[PDB]
Amino acid sequence: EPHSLGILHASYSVSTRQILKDVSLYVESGQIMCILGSSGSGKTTLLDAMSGRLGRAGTFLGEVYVNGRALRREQFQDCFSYVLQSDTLLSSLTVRETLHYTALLAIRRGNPGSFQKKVEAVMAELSLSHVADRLIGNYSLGGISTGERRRVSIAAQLLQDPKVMLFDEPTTGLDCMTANQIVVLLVELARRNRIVVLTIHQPRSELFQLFDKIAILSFGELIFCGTPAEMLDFFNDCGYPCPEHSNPFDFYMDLTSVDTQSKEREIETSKRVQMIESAYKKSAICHKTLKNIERMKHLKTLPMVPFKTKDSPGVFSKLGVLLRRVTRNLVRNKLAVITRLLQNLIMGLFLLFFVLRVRSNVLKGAIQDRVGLLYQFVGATPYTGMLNAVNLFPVLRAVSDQESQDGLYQKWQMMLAYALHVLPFSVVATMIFSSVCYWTLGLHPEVARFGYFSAALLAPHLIGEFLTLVLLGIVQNPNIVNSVVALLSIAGVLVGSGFLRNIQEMPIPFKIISYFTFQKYCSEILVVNEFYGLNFTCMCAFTQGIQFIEKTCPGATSRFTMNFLILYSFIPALVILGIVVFKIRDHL
Amino acid sequence: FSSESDNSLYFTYSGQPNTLEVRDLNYQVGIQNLSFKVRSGQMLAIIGSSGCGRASLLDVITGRGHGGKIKSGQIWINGQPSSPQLVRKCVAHVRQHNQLLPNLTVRETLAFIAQMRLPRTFSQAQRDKRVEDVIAELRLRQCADTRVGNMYVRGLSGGERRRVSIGVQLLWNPGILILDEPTSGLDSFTAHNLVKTLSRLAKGNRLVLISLHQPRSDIFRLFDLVLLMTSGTPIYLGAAQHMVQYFTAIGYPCPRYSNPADFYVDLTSIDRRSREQELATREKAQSLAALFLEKVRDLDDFLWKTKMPGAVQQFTTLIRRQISNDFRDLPTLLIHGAEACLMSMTIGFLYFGHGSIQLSFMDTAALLFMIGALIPFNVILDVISKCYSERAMLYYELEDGLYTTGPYFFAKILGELPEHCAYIIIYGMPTYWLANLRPGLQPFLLHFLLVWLVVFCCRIMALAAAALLPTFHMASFFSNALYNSFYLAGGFMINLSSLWTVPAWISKVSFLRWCFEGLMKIQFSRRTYKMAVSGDKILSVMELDSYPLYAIYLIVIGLSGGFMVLYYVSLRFIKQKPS
Ligand SMILES: CC(C)CCC[C@@H](C)[C@H]1CC[C@H]2[C@@H]3CC=C4C[C@@H](O)CC[C@]4(C)[C@H]3CC[C@]12C
Repeated sequence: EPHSLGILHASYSVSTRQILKDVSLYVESGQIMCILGSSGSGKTTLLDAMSGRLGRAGTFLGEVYVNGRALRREQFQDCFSYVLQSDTLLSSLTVRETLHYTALLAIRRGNPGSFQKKVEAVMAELSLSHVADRLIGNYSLGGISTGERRRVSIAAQLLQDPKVMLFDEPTTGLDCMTANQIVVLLVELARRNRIVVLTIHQPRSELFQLFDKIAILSFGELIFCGTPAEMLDFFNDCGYPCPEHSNPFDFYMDLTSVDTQSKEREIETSKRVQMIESAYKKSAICHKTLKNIERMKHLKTLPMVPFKTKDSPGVFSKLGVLLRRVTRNLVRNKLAVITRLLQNLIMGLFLLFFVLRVRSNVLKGAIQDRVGLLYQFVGATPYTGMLNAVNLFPVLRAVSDQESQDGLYQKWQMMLAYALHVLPFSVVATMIFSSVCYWTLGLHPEVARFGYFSAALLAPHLIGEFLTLVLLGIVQNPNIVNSVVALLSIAGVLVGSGFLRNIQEMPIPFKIISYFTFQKYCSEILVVNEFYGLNFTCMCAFTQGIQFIEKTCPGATSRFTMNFLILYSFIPALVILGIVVFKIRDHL
Repeated sequence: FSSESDNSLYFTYSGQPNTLEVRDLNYQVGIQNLSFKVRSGQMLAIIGSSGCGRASLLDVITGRGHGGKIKSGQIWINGQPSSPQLVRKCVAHVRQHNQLLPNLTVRETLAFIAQMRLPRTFSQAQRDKRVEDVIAELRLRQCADTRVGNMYVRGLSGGERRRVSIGVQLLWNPGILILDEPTSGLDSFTAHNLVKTLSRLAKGNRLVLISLHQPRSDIFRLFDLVLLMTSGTPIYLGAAQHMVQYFTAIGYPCPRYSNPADFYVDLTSIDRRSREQELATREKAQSLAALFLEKVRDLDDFLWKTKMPGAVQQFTTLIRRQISNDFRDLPTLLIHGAEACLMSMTIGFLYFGHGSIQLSFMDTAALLFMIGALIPFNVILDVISKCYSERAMLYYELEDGLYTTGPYFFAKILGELPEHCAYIIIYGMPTYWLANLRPGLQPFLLHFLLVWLVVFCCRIMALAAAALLPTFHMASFFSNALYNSFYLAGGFMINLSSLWTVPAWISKVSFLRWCFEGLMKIQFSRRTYKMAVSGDKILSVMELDSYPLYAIYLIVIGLSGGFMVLYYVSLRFIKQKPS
């Protein structure tokens, strides 16, 4: 099985400079290739070229051959594994769980018993079967270690059994031992009929005699590619021996990078680069590469199928994975469930701290106190719902995005899972809040009064959280979305509800943009639940409560059935918008 | 090879080589036992293990480390025992991650510091000589007149920021200049040429110390003295070009085509993943240390092979440097200008009292309360946000001691008023005109001034919360609690007379209530109001009668007064830890 990966040519440009030039490479099964390069080498870009994770953002006129056969742009994700240099794992799941849910998202055939065989399988090869069933958690002494995180991520990519594995700087944030351990782990994986191609920054001296092929890019041009033996010979024949106690990586890297501190040394070192690069293109090792790749094209010895193997479970089965994947992340997390359920009760206890009872006397605050409580609720109910999203969703976002490119699921399938498990807590949370201070405030004690009130504020509590998803889908920094959403709810209740500006006498646009606030219909509901059955005692204008319901939101008593259906219809609107907003995120 | 050019000295240290020696230091969380004597003219680089109580070593020697205490051992600086005075007087510390102001130039950043570091007895020409002399020695004669923008992105490069960061210590001609990770993030070519710029600094009769993790191969050839460690126990100290010989002769010699530094750093490593792994090589580290101190126990060195600027002048220097930076930051101005404008029109147009029907009474009360109660929403977040951007700067400036909490306290409160006054005008005047408010210049100004004081009072509040709580999300939560409290007890959303005793006194000191009660007294003071009715029983009905308008200004100034007392005590006693 001469299983091989090649690049007949490779080029890539943005718009309008270019980033890669005639990158021609050839790696066999069992070889671990190392790609060095200075900043702006595009070595990070070349890995993305093979895994096909660029798509069509620029122009690629290269050819990627696998098993003597050319690949279409649509079959690059269909063969290659690719892991990022900073692995994002949900912190409230164990390693078995993380691998279990990963295993669940990758295969469509059944038998859950043999899934525990494969989840257990990949934990043996990577020395994590020791720490399976253990919580991942935080850093070294208070969770799982750095290298173990790297191996959990390598396990998640091994569950799909890719035949080519591209690693981006896997030894960046690692110790002298763990980064060496990962290089050791990577060189074992390749010798097991697998292709491992990785890039390294500060390659320590020991790593040199361990890689099967080392190649250097400088501004997209391939300077060298060969074995460490072939390399030492080449630059010696070019006229640059390795100094006595110098790391050949530290030496040839400096030798083939472009110093830019001065106009004179940029012209100088580039003149030196052009001699080394051009002398390489005329090398025996360089033409040994191009002679090999098309030797692979016309040898009909081992043609093959793309790997990873395209078995895809449906959407309804995948959401169920992510639904219990995220819910177990939230409930196993003790802090967040408490905060998610109680911050409405804290909001309500703070108001009740300031105003004990309502007092039914017009002169001691019969309506002044009533208008305030409903404004604070319609105003701060969407805010607390938003705090849920800007605090707990950005981490689940980074998980979704890593796994969305890898083909576990599409980004929108993440928020729908998220959309659904916040439903029980939010419904319970506003009942924690209503049941406590409604009766204590003493608003209006009929049981039906309380029932509507609870539901009426569940919608802004869901609306404010769902709006924060659709924004976080296209705004990255959650500190901004926190600033945005809070501005919109302060704008929403200040305009939409007739409280602080009578909805009838305000200028035309504020009437217009009123009909689009979810606050308008919420208040029209809540202004009825209290002021309908009341009568006052005592300047003293209003005597019975139906009069104030007339002064603002007139006729709203007739529209009570419709005003609930409207208010609650925004919830399915945001979820649908988010789905489309996250398919736009798919391309940014 | 890299680069060759001028290597002449321009700025040297005019004193005798002051010495630093340490005899048997034991520190823990750390370091077990070290001994050496260094002199000016030398440059000692430490190699050691990765973050193994040695990036804390230059903090233990300066006496300013944390997570432990010096447990035994003596530290001598110029033959004198270590003390924070000798550390402030001798050792110029270059912090790896420090901030400079982004919209100043290399001359300006050095000059503002030079007017606070050189003695008062220096003329401006002498101080200008020292700035230019530092620039020329650090090869910054090129690019001296450019902005040192970091988030302003475009400007000087990372090697030049570092060069400017060292100059901020070279300005007062130190004898002992210690650097922590000078080659962090730097280019191979840049890291090499920066080490030479330090080699010339030690040649300028200075004692230059370097903590440095995994050196590249070219940089190891540029060390003079070198200290190789494994954790808290030292392995070898001496001339760099003989580290191969010392170690070839003691039985773990150094292979070909391998950086000795990253070869021997791994040679004494102690791993932690197993009880027997960590058992074995701490036995190797303590054993290997046990045999170098006697190979140089009989050999000495353990070497193998003026009145200052006052409070006023610093106020003058800080208030300039602050105001000089923030008025070149045109992007944040235009945005903070529009966030006032676009808002002052959102309020004005909802209550537009002209081309329609006149403002209702309760419509006029909501407007006045909102104008005051809506301003902290923007004011709190950014006043807090500006402080936390400066704590990286504020901490090392107040620690090294080039100014006291005194001057900065007055510099911090006044450098924002030039900005503050524009922000209020853009926010205050448009809302007054759009909504049909009580006409005349006299009402208009009193309206403007109370809002100016309330927002100023709020600045002093949010400014004080930022220096008093450890982190942003706690300071943000604390000022939002005050704001939420001052909003409820503001006196519009709830009745003042129906206040629980503590919300009753919360209202007494809420500057959001005095804004509402004041502006309600400016509009409805003496005018008769059109349904007419005189404004007075109107305000008496809403308990806005007592506390005449002028008291409302005194009270609000008193509220900002108390906050100032909070803020000065906060700065002087609560240290301002970054991040
Ligand atoms: C789909 C709905 C529920 C989202 C929330 C309501 C949206 C559509 C409404 C409610 C309040 C409105 C904002 C209120 C005030 C202004 C001031 C104006 O100078 C710019 C537009 C802006 C910022 C409005 C934009 C539209 C707006 C955000």
